[PDB]
Amino acid sequence: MEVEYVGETLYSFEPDPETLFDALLPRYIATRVYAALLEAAASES
Amino acid sequence: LVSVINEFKKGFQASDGSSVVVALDPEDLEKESVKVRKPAP
Amino acid sequence: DLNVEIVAVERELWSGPATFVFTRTTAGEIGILPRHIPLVAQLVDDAMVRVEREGEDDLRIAVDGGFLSVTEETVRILVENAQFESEIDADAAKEDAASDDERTAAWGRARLRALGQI
Amino acid sequence: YRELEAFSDLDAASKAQLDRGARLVELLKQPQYSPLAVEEQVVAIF
Amino acid sequence: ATLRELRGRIRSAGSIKKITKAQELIATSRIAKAQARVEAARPYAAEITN
Amino acid sequence: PAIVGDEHYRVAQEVIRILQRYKDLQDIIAILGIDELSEEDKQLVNRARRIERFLSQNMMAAEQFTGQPGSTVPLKETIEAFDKLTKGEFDHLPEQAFFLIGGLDDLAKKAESL
Amino acid sequence: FSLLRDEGKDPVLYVVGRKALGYFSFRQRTVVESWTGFSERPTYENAREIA
Repeated sequence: MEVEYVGETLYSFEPDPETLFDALLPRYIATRVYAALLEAAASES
Repeated sequence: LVSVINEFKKGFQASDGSSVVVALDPEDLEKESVKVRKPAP
Repeated sequence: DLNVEIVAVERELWSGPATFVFTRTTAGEIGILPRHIPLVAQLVDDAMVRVEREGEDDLRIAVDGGFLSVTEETVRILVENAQFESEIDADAAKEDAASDDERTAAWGRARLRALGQI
Repeated sequence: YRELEAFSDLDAASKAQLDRGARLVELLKQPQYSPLAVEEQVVAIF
Repeated sequence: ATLRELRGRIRSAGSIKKITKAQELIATSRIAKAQARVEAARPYAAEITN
Repeated sequence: PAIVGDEHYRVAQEVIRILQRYKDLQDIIAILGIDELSEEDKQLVNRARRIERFLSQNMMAAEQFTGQPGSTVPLKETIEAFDKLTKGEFDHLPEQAFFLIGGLDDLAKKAESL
Repeated sequence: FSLLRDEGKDPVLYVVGRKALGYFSFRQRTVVESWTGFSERPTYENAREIA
C-alpha cells in the first residue's frame, strides 16, 4: 500500500501505535478483499 | 497378443512424446493507500 | 451511559446504550465508563466483552480477533466474528479447546469466557 | 399457479399461490368410475 | 418428419424460455440481496479505515 | 398523425408506452413484489394502473346489468383527459375513482364521492 | 499480466471461482492456490483465508 498525506485530544494507543498498526494492516487487507468479493458477487448477479 | 501389445506400448510415442505404458494502463490500475493527517513531509 | 456498537465485518451486529464495557485488551483487562478517554486497543485473541446496561442484564459477547475504539461519545468494538451469549453452545466451545489449531482453541476459549465456565 | 410453476425466494403471496395451486391441482384429480354427487364436489372444492 | 421436428424444437425452446425467464427474475432478487450485503459491510470498512 | 392529427397520435402513443412499461413490470411486481421496484417504477406503475382503469367506461349496454346509465365522451375531451392522466395530474386521486365513468366531470364527481 | 511483463515481473496466479480455473487450466498457466464454491455468497471466512 502507498501513503497519502493530508494536512488536517490526542488518541491513546494500547499498547503502542506500532503493534496496533502491524496487527491492523493485515486486517485492513482482509476487509478490502472481502469488499472486493462482495462487489464481484453483486456484479455477477 | 496381450503381451505383444504391452511390450509394443514401451516403444510408442504420443503426439507430445508422453509414454503410453500403463498491457493494462498503469493509470487505470487503482492503488490502495493509507490516509494520514500529516503535513507533507 | 455510553453508546456501544458491536460491528462485525459482514454486518453491523449490535448498537445501544450501556453503563459499563468490560473487555481484555492485549496488555490486560480494561473497563470503559461513560467519559473514558479516547483510546484504540486490540482485544486479546480469545477476548470477551461484557456490556452492562441500565435496566437490562449483562451482555456477554465472544469476540474473534476484534478491536476496541473509545471515542469522545461512543465505544466501537470491531469483530471478525462476534457471538452473543444466547447463541453459544457449551459442547462445541469446550471441544474446540486444546485443539491443534490455535485460532480454533482461541475461539473456544472466547466462547467459554462468554458463557462463564472460563 | 401455472404462471409460477417455473419457480422459493418469492413474495409471501407468490409462495401462497404456488402452494394453493399445488393443492388445487391435487384436488381436481379423480379415480376412474368414481363420479361425485354435486354436493360432494361442492364440499371438496370448498 | 420436418413438422414433427419443428414441433419438438418449439417445445424445447418454450422450456428454455421459461427457465431463462425464471432465472432472470431470481437473479433480479439476488442483485438486491448482494447490494444489501455490500451496504451491511460498508460501516465496518469505513470505521476500520478511520 | 395524418388522419387523427398530431395531438391525438401523441396522447395515444404516450398511453401505449406507459401501458407497455407497466405490462413489462407486471411480472416483477407479481413475483418479487412492488417494493423491489424503484420509486420511478412505482410511480409509473401507479400512473399506468390509473390509465388502464380510466380506459374502462360505463357503457350504455351495461345499464341492464347495473343501475347507472352509459356515458358518451367527445373525442377531444378523451384526448385531453388522457393527456393529463399521462402527465400525472390525477395520481393523488384514488384508483377506484377511475372505474366505469366517462369524462373529466365524472372523474371529479367520483373524486368527491371517495 | 501483459502490464507486469512490461515491468519485467512474472505474475503469480491465485484464483477464486471455477471458471477462471478452467480458463487457466486450458492455457496451462499454473494456479498457486484456488478457492471455489462461495462466489455467489462469499463470507468473511473465505476473504480472511484468501488475504
